[PDB]
Amino acid sequence: RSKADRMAKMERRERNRHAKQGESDRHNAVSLSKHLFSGKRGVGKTDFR
Amino acid sequence: AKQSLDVSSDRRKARKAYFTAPSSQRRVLLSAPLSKELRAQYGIKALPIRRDDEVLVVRGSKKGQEGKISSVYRLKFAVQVDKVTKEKVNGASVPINLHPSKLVITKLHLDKDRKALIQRKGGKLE
Amino acid sequence: AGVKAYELRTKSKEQLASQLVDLKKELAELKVQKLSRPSLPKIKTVRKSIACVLTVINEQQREAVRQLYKGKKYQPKDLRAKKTRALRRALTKFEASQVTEKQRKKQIAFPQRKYAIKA
Amino acid sequence: SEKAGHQTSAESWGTGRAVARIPRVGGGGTGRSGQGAFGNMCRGGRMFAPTK
Amino acid sequence: AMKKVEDGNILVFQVSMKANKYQIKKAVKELYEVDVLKVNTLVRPNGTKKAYVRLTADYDALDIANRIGYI
Amino acid sequence: GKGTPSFGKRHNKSHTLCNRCGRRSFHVQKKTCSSCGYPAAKTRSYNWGAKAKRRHTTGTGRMRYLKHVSRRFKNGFQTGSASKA
Amino acid sequence: AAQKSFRIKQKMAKAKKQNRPLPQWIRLRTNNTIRYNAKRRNWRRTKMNI
RNA sequence: AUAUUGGCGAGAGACCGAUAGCGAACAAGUACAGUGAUGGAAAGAUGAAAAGAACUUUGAAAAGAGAGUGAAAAAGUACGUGAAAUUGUUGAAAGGGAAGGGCAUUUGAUCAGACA
RNA sequence: CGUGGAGGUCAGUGACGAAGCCUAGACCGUAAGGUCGGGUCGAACGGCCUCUAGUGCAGAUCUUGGUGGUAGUAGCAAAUAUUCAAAUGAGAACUUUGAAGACUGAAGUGGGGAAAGGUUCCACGUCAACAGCAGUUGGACGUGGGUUAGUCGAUCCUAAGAGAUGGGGAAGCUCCGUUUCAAAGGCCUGAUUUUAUGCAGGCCACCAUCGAAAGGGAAUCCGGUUAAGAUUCCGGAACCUGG
RNA sequence: AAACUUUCAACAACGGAUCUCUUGGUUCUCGCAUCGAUGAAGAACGCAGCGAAAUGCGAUACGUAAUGUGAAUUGCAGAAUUCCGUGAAUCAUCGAAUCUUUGAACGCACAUUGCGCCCCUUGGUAUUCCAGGGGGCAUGCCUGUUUGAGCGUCAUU
Repeated sequence: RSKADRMAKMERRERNRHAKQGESDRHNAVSLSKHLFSGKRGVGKTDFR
Repeated sequence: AKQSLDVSSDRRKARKAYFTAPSSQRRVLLSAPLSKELRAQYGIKALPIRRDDEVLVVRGSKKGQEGKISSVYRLKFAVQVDKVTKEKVNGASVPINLHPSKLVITKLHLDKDRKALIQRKGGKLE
Repeated sequence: AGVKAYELRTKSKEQLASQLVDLKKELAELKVQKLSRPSLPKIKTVRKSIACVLTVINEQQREAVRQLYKGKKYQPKDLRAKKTRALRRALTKFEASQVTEKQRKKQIAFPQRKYAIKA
Repeated sequence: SEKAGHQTSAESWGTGRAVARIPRVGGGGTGRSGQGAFGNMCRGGRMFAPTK
Repeated sequence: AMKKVEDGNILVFQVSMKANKYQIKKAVKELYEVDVLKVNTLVRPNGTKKAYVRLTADYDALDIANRIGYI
Repeated sequence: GKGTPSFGKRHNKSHTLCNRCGRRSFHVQKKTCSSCGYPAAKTRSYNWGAKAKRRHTTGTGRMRYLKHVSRRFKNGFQTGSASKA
Repeated sequence: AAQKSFRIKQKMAKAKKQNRPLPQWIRLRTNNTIRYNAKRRNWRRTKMNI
């Protein structure tokens, strides 16, 4: 069991460095979001406040 | 060399056929040769290893030690000879896995089906 | 262990029925002991023994019906050959080998003669 | 392969101050979305002059 | 569940999904030779069916629990 | 008013579980399934969707029947049993 | 929604029984490449979409 | 006779060798996003064998320090080789509103060749 | 001159250390570059004569991955507010109990529900990660426990509307249409004594089905009880439909 | 003079390039013809002594019967006859069976685990009411049977 319980701690490390709050946090970061960078904003109605 | 069309000479085929072979085909691969005592006796070079045979290691650090097989561990392509172990630091004992091509059989454990196998491959047995 | 295949085939229909109910009384009891004990490996063997009885009882009832319809046309659909769909919907060996009466006079008259060119 | 590299549905975004002109993978949420494709320089893109 | 054996005179079983209140009432009356006053059933959240089986007043649930074994 | 305050109003499901493909693509008011074409007789597929086919062709499932046909052919669709030689 | 259909409920029961970590003894097998339950779900993080 | 980027069983390559090669060498059309049509990744390598570090001693513990297994822990489940950006410590050196470069020599440090 | 593979050749080098990497140590070539020593590491790699190409990068607002300066800085300031002892603990501005101080003030920071979420509900253990400070605590993590119905709902009916069949269009996937140019289908008693229902013979013309957990609608209330459940279990007392 | 800034080496970091690997891909050749109303392809839920997934399978549920080989399986347990043999195994082969709820989907119906009718049979003082068990009830078309329909029409009484 202590052989098996230490293998839970060995396999947990990679998710802790990425600050995953579980073994079930698989929220994926989009590399480049479309609304941030694709636009040209001139006189008129604009894309935000 | 190769003179047939069904046989393969490809490296990627031969490893994959080895690593995913089922247990009945692992039996023929885990075979051990007989000693020059028994080769003169029965008249047969090699046999598949069995659980209850007696054997002598001939290559490795454990050369010169002999003992009965405990169990043929086909899933690791290995054999665990009894009385050949490493004791751990805490007194516990761990068997050492051996490959049976480096073994030499000195005594055979004969069943009915092993006799007919010796008859099949040309043996004299008695 | 458990029950054997060939031993149950010699038994009768009344005994293969009473074999099975006594097995299911055991499998009821071993599911009770499964919660008290942590691990109970015996319950595998009594489970396959119930399946070995049901194969033999099904077989003796099916080989009865085959000899019931033996030598009589229109046996039921699960008892026929399974072969495949497109081969059951096809011409039989008699019907494809049928040939009209005009050809049959011709093949008698002029078969492919066997010859050779050497001399 | 004749279709290797073209199993993507990218489209270019336009001309901004802070981004290039390569067609990018549409949609969002996987991490492949927003990466370059269909170019010889892109990761996961086809090569130049596919050998026939 | 063992609280419900003593006070309410109620046995608790896990039952196959396809059964209804008529078939459970017939099966318990067959296996155990015990009359049933009323059966109440629920589906568990893990996907199996529970069944609260209240016996009659003539029959005691403590004595049947020794024969099957659980207590 | 069109951005984040109107996203609070989204709580009526358009689509539900389909009976055929299990896909959650069954439009309720249309009473049809957008992914697998149900209740029409044929499975919805198109040649413009190349990746649409590879998710649902044969081989991706269990193949309860087709995994035995190549074996039953190789023997030759035989009956009876083995003779215990 | 506490007035649920059975088909909705039966998919909750399957998601409930998959909500577990990996067993400890599978760490000990031969040629174990499997480390963590990489399909682990949570009600807070990801909605399971019916 | 002829057609075949599908199915099934075979044999081969002056092809690619983990950002390459199919999207997928691994629980891959998986995880994940969208109401939906559809979109759609990342992720191979301890060693011959786990022999995966008993015990001792500090600390609440994680861990450290010794011991110890092994040919090697400069292979310790962050595991073969571990480059550069970037950072730490020691040592040398310079520095009045940038630094670095070119030609020539001093100064300090440093270094092979060579007479028999 | 250099790199990846190919045919030759040196019976080329190699676990006594092959490639790779580091090296203000040495030499050669004007240069692309080549050779040697030292340190690291552990298993294959060169010279020459030719052959072949997915063959040389600093730039493309290049592509994927990685790391900095800025910087221990901007910031962590709406919703009036916290304080003292004790226990628990290696540890307390933040956890638990008691004593104080306040606030939401019945169109509430209260008591339940519909969509929606799916075990968050409760207990036992317990803190590497998350809770932008902290943590002994949690909607976290680990293991288990927990939803009981003749009367509450669904199920039944129809609304706006969806939609088969008879048919007619359409090359065709399928579109029209809902009582339409259709031969569209059931129920009652008998006369019963082979027992099954012949038949006495009538009446009816309405002609799928889906559509409301807020409309229409057969019938239940109090008191107890659990770590978590109730108009559902227990005790007591009533009503309804089919028989 | 330190500190600080910058350059360089040593050792240590951050990071995963290089070299060496390989159960995968790619391309060419060679042979072969075999899905389904006897219920397929797909889908949902279930099953292991200890499994979440892949893989396997269907209430006979990581399988059963048949055949071959002839002693394992393995992470722990367990069982010891199952070891000179009608016999181990996650073996191989495969000709006999099972095959939940679905799906062309087939009694009507579906956002309902909704609702009928028929036959045989068992239990409730039961041809009618309720329940349990087994087998049934789609449409288009063909050949044939059986009962019919129409001054469409022929003899006849």
